[PDB]
Amino acid sequence: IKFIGAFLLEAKILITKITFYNNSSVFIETHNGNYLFSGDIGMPDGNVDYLILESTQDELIDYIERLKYTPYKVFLVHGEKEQREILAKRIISKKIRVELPKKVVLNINTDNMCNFASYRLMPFSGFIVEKDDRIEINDKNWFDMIWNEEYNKMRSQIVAEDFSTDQMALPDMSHDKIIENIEYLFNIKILSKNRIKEFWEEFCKGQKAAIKYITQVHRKNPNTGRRNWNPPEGDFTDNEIEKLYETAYNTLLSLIKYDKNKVYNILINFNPKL
Amino acid sequence: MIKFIGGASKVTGSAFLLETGNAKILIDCGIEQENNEIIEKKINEIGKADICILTHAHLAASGLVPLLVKKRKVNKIISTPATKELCRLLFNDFQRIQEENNDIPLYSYDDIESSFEIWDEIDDRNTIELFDTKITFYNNSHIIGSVSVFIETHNGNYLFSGDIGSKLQQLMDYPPDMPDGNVDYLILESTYSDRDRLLEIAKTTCENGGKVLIPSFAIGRLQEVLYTFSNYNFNFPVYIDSPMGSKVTNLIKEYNIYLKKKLRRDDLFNNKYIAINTSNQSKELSNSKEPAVIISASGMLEGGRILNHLEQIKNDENSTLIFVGYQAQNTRGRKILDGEEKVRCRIEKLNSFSAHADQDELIDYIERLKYTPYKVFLVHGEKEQREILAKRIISKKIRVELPENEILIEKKVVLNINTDNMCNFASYRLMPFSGFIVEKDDRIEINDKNWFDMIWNEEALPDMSHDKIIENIEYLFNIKILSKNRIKEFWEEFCKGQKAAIKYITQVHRKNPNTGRRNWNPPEGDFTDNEIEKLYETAYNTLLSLIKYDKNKVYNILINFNPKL
Amino acid sequence: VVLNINTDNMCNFASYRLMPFSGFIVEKDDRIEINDKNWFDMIWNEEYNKMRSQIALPDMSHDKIIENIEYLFNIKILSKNRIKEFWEEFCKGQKAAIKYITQVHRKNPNTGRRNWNPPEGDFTDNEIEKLYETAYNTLLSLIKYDKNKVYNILINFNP
Amino acid sequence: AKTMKKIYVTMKTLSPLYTGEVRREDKEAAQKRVNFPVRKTATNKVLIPFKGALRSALEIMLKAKGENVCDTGESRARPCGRCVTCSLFGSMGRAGRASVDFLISNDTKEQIVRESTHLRIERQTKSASDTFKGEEVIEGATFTATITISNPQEKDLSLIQSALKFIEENGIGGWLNKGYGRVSFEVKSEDVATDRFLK
Amino acid sequence: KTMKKIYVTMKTLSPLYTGEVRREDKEAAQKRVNFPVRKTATNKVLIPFKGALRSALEIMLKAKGENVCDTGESRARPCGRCVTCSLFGSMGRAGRASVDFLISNDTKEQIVRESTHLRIERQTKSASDTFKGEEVIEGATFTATITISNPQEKDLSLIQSALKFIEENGIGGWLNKGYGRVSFEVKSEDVATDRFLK
Amino acid sequence: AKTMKKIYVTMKTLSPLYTGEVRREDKEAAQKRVNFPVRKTATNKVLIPFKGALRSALEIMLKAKGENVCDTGESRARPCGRCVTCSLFGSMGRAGRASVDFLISNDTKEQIVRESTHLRIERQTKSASDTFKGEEVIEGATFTATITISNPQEKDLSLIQSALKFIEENGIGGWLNKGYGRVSFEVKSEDVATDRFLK
RNA sequence: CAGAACGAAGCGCACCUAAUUUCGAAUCCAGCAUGAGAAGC
Ligand SMILES: [Zn+2]
Ligand SMILES: [Zn+2]
Ligand SMILES: [Zn+2]
Ligand SMILES: [Zn+2]
Repeated sequence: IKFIGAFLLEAKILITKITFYNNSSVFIETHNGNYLFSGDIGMPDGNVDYLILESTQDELIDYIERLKYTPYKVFLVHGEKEQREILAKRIISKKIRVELPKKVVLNINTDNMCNFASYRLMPFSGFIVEKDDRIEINDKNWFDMIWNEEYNKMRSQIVAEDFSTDQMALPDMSHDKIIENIEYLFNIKILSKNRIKEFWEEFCKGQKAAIKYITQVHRKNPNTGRRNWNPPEGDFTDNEIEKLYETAYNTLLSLIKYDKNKVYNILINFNPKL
Repeated sequence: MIKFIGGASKVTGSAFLLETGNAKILIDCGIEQENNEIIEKKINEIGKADICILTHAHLAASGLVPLLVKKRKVNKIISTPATKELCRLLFNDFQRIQEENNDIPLYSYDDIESSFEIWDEIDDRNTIELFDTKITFYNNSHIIGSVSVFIETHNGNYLFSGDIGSKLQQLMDYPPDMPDGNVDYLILESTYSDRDRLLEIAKTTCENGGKVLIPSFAIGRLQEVLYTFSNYNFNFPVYIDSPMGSKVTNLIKEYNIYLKKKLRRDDLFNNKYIAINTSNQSKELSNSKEPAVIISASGMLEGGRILNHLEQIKNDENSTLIFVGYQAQNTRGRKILDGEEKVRCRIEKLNSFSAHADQDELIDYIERLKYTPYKVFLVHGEKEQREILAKRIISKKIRVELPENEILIEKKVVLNINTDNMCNFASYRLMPFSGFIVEKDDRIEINDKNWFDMIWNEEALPDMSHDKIIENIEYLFNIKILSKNRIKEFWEEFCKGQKAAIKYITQVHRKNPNTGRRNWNPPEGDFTDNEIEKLYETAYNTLLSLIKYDKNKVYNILINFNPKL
Repeated sequence: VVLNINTDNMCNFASYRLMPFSGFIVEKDDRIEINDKNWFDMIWNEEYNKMRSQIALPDMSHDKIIENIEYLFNIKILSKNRIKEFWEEFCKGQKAAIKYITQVHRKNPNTGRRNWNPPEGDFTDNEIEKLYETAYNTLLSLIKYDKNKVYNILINFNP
Repeated sequence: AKTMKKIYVTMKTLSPLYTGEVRREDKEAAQKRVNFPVRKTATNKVLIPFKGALRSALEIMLKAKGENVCDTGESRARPCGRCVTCSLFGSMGRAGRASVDFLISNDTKEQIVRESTHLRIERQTKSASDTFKGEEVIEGATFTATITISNPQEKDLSLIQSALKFIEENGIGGWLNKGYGRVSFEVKSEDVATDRFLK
Repeated sequence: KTMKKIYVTMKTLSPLYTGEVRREDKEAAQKRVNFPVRKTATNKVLIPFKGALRSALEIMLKAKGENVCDTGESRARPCGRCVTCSLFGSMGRAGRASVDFLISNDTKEQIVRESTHLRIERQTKSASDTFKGEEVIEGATFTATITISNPQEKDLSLIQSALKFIEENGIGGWLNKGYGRVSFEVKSEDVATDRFLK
Repeated sequence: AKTMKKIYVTMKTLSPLYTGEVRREDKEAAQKRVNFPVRKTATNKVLIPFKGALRSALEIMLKAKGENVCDTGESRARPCGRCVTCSLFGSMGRAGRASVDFLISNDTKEQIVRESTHLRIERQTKSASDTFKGEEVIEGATFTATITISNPQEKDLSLIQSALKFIEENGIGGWLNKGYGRVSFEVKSEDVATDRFLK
């Protein structure tokens, strides 16, 4: 029920086999329990479940102790802060539960406890996240987790010495040798459109980032023994594959020396999008 | 939602399936003796249950667990430790009977062993948090290890009572321990003092020269008839004559801490119960003439070790056959009790011993709940007794659903703290708070510090210190008394409960009378016998004082030594 | 407004100097202090103990740390998995990171062994335990530094 | 019309689910850690493209039944307009009556999305020759959609439910040959009135 | 059109190990075990199955002289003109057989047991290393379905031959030590593609 | 390659055999019946670890012969890769060519496994200072395994049958210094094709 | 209100270890097609 004043229920009866009885009281039966908004008194011979009882004494206990099948809860209303409290204490003594009147709240924390002043309680400092359908209550280890996430993403966004004019000693081979080598290493699938595109992307962020990219694709891992080039398409021998990878390294490193217009005009004959 | 699988007669199987939306929790998987294929089809209907809970160790509630292990429908089997140890006698005895009666075995010994492979144990008043529920066990005064399960789910709190004991149980506490919170659904089991008269008629028979054959069940009844023959200062010897019952008597003595408060914290039966181990010593008593008490156990005189004694008692006139429990149908005990057969010995019956409670005690059980339960599902018993008890429970203004026939209880979590000033950091609408989680009935409230300022404004075990416990565990860890296997096992038993930890350390520290050996690890280095005993007693006291301390504190004390437990 | 953050780790993007940050803007009396993740952990412990109440690292220089880490990554005592787990426990805090390195370096009295990966290459037992103690001292001396410098040291050995 | 069929679909993953990231900024800012990101919302849920799976399911099924359904899977195919898939999911002239939502998850990407490690194992060395990481959605994760047919014909639930069994036996998105994307659908249909907001 | 529906049922005749791929599950378990099993969030056990069938048919058909490519060598591009590229896939044209993950018929707590493994020194015969790893019991039943989209004739035969190869060698990991010896049972049917249309 | 070598090994225990249970759940359930439970399958058959006894046997003998074998029993050792015990039983980059199967009994644990009392007697008072129980496979049980060498080389049956005599002299399992594990292997070998299953 | 079967006795318990390591890439694709009017003032 919604204790607006004037109550509410769910139909939105503002106060379903309803039946009236003299309060000298409305009996709203629902499939979800048979409510009884007693109203003011100053009784159904059947199943009650919830007794919305207006407290404003012994007469209320007499009224309660004549309902067959004593109610599960007794919402106390229309009284002051002390009146609904003292009637509540008396009804708790008669072994009947009282209740003195969106997004789900899902607590994701521990269950340690205490028995403090007849109010079982636990100290928690934490966080309250609000997902669309819920408001989770989670601990600080969650905050450490999202902090490690944001740190391990934020430190991967400025690689340093990027988009900046500085500096080298890069090798040298003519524009016709760079063209021939990139042609051969595009026919055999070592230099690909993704490789050329990522090389241009890391070349725009400085010469140094392109050197780091190319030494990251040419690093033969000391454990596995696998460079991160795409393997060649053909029937080359192991020494020949090593020489082809070395030619790829030297060609791309030599292309880093040339200016950006020349690198673009060399590398849009093999991958049109950058 | 609760399903009552065979909850009318308990034959053909029995079960209480509480279906939380995150968990199918089963209680009391049992069979009542009086068939197999209907038991199988009842187990098939049950479905995959995350947990089978067993109140007591009778086959009435724990007789169908290895069959659920066979069909792989059960994933955890939680019971009390005494229920585990007793079911490791009942299950083997059931399979022995099934093979010896030449009825297709309901399960196998492998099934029993796998059931104890997936068997976790927890004691009374120790809340386990499994599958969005909170399961707490509470003593109910039946046989040892029997409990009243309290499953707290978001749909409501259910108290399954099992068999509630009577006031005449001398080895358990009379007042059955209950949840101190709100029970919403009470699954109570309906029912189905001339104890001293036992002494009188036994004093009648021995002085008249004869012996006395006393039929008894092996679970609980023989061990209480034996306590009655122990406290009474009798003159003739009492002799227990049953392999399963002598084993259960040893299990009662071993699990002393899980018994009545007077008996826990000296033999429980004050010796004088000279035990017949070999069957040759049973034929000796069958042929004997010394006037003695035979607390044996074939059950209701059907099959067992009574069956040899019974002929000799039957031919004799100056003896008696005191029946104690309920004799059932198609059973010898009834036929010699109802006079189908001609007995020469007196056939007495003492209705005082009855492990099941009466009507009034069940009414007191319902009344002593803090809030009167919304519904009382009476389940087992005779139909007529259930009608009578249902009418009286209705008279006490409580709803009864007898097992031949709905408010939506929903524990909510109110927030009660300001939520206007939130921030976004990592695509999460987050807010730091410092507050207090309060656990009310039907309502878990998170409440700010202001609530606590008003709430505050308005307002056996030995005792060592933290320093001495730390120092003595360090010393007994460096002379190799407290090992890492010992600390891990102590932590496991302490997780199983404080009385389980007391039982573990008592079992280790107990110097056996015959050998003179205690199960601690001998001390490395040069120490004399008196010094070694003074170190072992230090181990006993230092670990007993740890049991008084809280769980996290024991964990923090016992993580510098065994850093994995 | 006041910066309580070390202004080191300043890179050079374009013609600007930058440092990637993740922290807390506390406001008090117009000081508006831009603190870090380390103030808030202390302040969190302050409130946690307030609620729950009412109911020396060796200084090795940066070059020594880099040299010892490079040697101990090549004799395969400091592995990539080891460096990653040290980074996780350093993220969890300095005390947890000392606890992790103490756990790894601890010679069990029963087995006589430590949880470091054994040195690859031919050594003697005294040399092997000296290399283990160098691993202990180098990582414990790394705990002394701040999170950004530890990240920049360890990213050149385990990306 | 005066009626509109609203099919409320609830899908539960029975296998790990992967549907890969389409947003190039998000893919290029997650291929620093995981080689196969999953497509996610900016509200940190998981999107799955549903319409094309339904159209593909009914196209494969109704070309096998012997009906006159066209193929809109072949490259730059013109949807004809005179079949049931063109009536339900759309032609070049007309638009489809069924307005299929995405399969947005109910939970966020820290309770449903895990990073896995897949391998490529050499056949004569029985050891890893490649290692990659991938993001995936856990088993028993719940996604929701709502197909909304605007001019409701009769065989329009029995076609969208017959496709939803085809997307139970085949898969919904991603690596469906390795075993991913095996799901289960639950339909609670309803034919509302079009003017149900006016009243 | 039709489709083949090969239902496979696998009973473990040996302890089985497949390592957990999910990093969060591996980190959470790796405070207790040193080698977790690949487990579903529904607490079932998930073995990969496509790679085993593909590797089985690749190793087998390379011995019969048939032109099958290698998709196991590092970053190898599949050919597209082979039986393994037809039934399991190529760069363009997906594999006709949708092979499902071998999901157990039973839960983690009934079929998965923690185990203790050792490393014994060869000259002092004493345990140098100890590592706990999870293993699937002997008797556990794992069910998968193989869904061949455009069914040819030899697909069922080659899938059954691959299943006999996995029956000999193994499924999962630790295969050199005796782990993963499993038995496969096959029930195939040719279902119509339009069998869901009413 | 184009062949595989199958070695079918058949062990017949001549002394009691003990290999300890490794399962935490099976050890902790049998802590009140036997203090030393044997290693058993979940089909009640006894499981002995074979790979590890063959490798240790060949490493001991080949070190004593003067060969380049390494030691994989020293703590956290790295198999070098250039041994003949690194090609047979495996390295850290290349797997073992020999797939050694567990020794699984032909009978069950109710015909071969018996529970025994072992003692520790004082050397002065000649009395049982300690009593403990253990399980032990009987003297006459039969175990069977199968070693599949994937790339058959010349010295692989001559090297496995040389480690088998070392296990026949030393023992397999536990308690080998007090008399347990004395066995007798019988071997039947065959060269199969790799394409015997392709039909 | 459920299980129940040529001699003795004792005993059936301890301990350690539960780590370490590699790799976490590669490739393709990024198109088309329709429509540009109709009124009012
Ligand atoms: Zn009972
Ligand atoms: Zn069309
Ligand atoms: Zn191919
Ligand atoms: Zn080697």
